[PDB]
Amino acid sequence: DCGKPQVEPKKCPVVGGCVAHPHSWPWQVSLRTGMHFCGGTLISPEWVLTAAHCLEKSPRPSSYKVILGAHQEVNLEPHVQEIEVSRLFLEPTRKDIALLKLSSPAVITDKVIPACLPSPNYVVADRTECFITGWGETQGTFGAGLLKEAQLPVIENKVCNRYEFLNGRVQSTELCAGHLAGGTDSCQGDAGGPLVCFEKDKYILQGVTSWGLGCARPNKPGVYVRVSRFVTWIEGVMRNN
Ligand SMILES: NCc1ccc(CNC(=O)[C@@H]2Cc3ccc(cc3)NC(=O)CCN3CCN(CCC(=O)Nc4ccc(cc4)C[C@@H](NS(=O)(=O)c4ccccc4)C(=O)N2)CC3)cc1
Repeated sequence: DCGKPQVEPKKCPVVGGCVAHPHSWPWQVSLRTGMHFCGGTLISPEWVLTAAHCLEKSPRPSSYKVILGAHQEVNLEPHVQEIEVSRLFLEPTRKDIALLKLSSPAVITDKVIPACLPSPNYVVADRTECFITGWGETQGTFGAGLLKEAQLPVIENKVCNRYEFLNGRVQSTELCAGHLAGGTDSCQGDAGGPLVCFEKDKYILQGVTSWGLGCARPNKPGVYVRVSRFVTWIEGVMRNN
């Protein structure tokens, strides 16, 4: 199954946001060199989707290991799965997304479950509230060392591209999300991680955390790779590899 967590997530009462209910984001992975540096999303037992820039340092699959089922970043709880990577696939048109093929398939449990993929070309609607998760910088917000989440509204690209916001920087193959007043956002260390949206009864991976003009700054929503524009490619890679 995909996108349905066995442990249900909770909304809040990553900069700002809140600590996630443990194991409520079971597709969240930690990409490591043993130091956490990026996030990723399990999309199938043997496939993880992340950001290409997370792999800029090394083109060798051996440089990387994936931690699945975690909540704590450092003291990795017992049942965590640590799997090596056998192959790296950078998106072929230099977009900031990549696939990692795991050496062995992750075992699906109550704490390790893949997120679902969207249909091709779907466009998350303006104002849709989605969630981002990760173990990255908190910029003086609490939660360091534990998996955090933030619920953010999508900002349609036409708006996001205005001078007041990102000023033409955003591609159709990207989406924007964030609270314009600032204070809550994904940040460095969350890159490559998921932006998921609840659709009917489960969570669909709609974005991959990519970049931003800072973190949690006013009028500067985060930019995510729009997964729906890469589903066909992803499917092809999975099928042929
Ligand atoms: N939710 C906020 C959030 C969440 C997670 C993260 C973590 N991710 C990064 O850290 C991110 C790494 C990176 C990603 C994509 C890249 C290059 C580099 N892609 C191309 O290389 C591909 C080639 N081009 C690049 C340029 N494109 C045009 C549009 C454009 O200009 N895009 C920008 C602008 C600025 C940057 C990157 C990209 C550099 C910093 N921004 S920052 O302000 O300095 C900063 C300071 C402190 C904290 C955060 C950010 C930035 O985000 N790097 C066209 C294609 C960051 C932020």
